[PDB]
Amino acid sequence: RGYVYQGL
Amino acid sequence: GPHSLRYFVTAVSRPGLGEPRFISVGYVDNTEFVRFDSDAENPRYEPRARWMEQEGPEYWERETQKAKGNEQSFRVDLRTLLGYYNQSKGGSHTIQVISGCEVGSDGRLLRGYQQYAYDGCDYIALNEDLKTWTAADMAALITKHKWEQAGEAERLRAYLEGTCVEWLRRYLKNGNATLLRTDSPKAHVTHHSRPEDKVTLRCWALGFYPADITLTWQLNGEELIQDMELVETRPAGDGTFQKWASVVVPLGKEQYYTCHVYHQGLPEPLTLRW
Amino acid sequence: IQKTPQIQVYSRHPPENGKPNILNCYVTQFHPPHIEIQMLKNGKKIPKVEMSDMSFSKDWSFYILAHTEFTPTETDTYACRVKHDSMAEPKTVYWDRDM
Ligand SMILES: *[C@@H]1O[C@H](CO[C@H]2O[C@@H](C)[C@@H](O)[C@@H](O)[C@@H]2O)[C@@H](O[C@@H]2O[C@H](CO)[C@@H](O)[C@H](O)[C@H]2NC(C)=O)[C@H](O)[C@H]1NC(C)=O
Ligand SMILES: *[C@@H]1O[C@H](CO)[C@@H](O)[C@H](O)[C@H]1NC(C)=O
Repeated sequence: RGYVYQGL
Repeated sequence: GPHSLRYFVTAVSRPGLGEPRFISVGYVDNTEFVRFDSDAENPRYEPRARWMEQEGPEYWERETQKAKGNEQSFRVDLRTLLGYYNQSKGGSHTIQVISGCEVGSDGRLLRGYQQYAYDGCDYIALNEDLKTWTAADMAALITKHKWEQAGEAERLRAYLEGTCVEWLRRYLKNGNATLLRTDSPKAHVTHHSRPEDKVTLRCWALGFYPADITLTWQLNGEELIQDMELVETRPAGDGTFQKWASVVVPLGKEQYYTCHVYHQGLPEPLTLRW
Repeated sequence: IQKTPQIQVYSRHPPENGKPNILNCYVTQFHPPHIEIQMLKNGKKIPKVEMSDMSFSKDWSFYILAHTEFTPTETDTYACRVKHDSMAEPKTVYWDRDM
């Protein structure tokens, strides 16, 4: 399952 | 042997044409198993491998919600970078990310990674220690500082060592008939004339799985790896792979050269001649 | 960065007239991502082609596959037409069944 990415 | 779980994510802006396109594709080893594409009528995470039919509706609902969240976060990211790089809102730009984990034959973690790129160039990435970041330019350095204050490395590491590893094992178990199989390559050689009394010999390897393979041409027991021409191993549309390698030999001595194919589905490597 | 795509056309099985097969058009090593890929049969666009296997390499260039089921005949010809910013003109690669 996928990740929830952090803003740049 | 070892196995991997990887996600390739990309967001591309298109000024004057609406919102950026967002796509996320997941792979177990070298085969696609899930995907989300924002340009679909009603965007949803969808199965791309037959064995994914084993997950219930809750899986699809949760992955979809996370994907829609990522879509919005990357949209904002595109705007943020215009600021870091002092670029205009009129041009198209691209953010790319590769995330994943690999385990050995025993299911234990071998390595984890997460790397970003902006317009085709390295931006920021997690180091092998899974604790610190490396930034390619001063803009990425701003991102590095934000991520350090937010405790991002710890969250990501928890995902790579935990969630990623556990679900990869589950996928390997559910899709064992597909993922743990071996399809032996079928090979043949083609011949093509050329000017100056020379000939092109091409060795083909077809219908194999997994993707790793080695094709070489030999002369007098030596390896002509220096003169060979070839293509990167490629998908054939049904879950199997294909590849070819060629060499130019003088007309008349084709019998002197041989093609060798090494693959896990070949107890003893194949040897072919025209 | 800008990289021109490499376009490769091939079938799953060695072509035999009257026997079901699969035709592939693998487009690789390109950047930017915007691209248009069409598969053609006797100069006409093939409907419902499947797009799959999108990924990137270590240098970030894009890869993607277009494929469709088909049954070759002695007369039918096939090709793959691609439009990308790295090229002023669209590029068409023809299936060479004797390759
Ligand atoms: C792939 O693994 C299955 C075993 O796994 C089955 O049960 C769960 C683990 C679940 O993942 C489910 O999807 C999967 O089908 C093998 O089947 C088993 O084979 C043994 C042989 O000793 C039988 O005794 C079991 O009854 C049988 N389980 C089933 C399906 O009832 C299967 O052989 C294997 N495939 C191959 C060839 O690698
Ligand atoms: C940003 O770009 C403009 C021109 O587009 C230039 O005038 C300005 O000096 C730049 N600002 C920075 C960040 O140096």
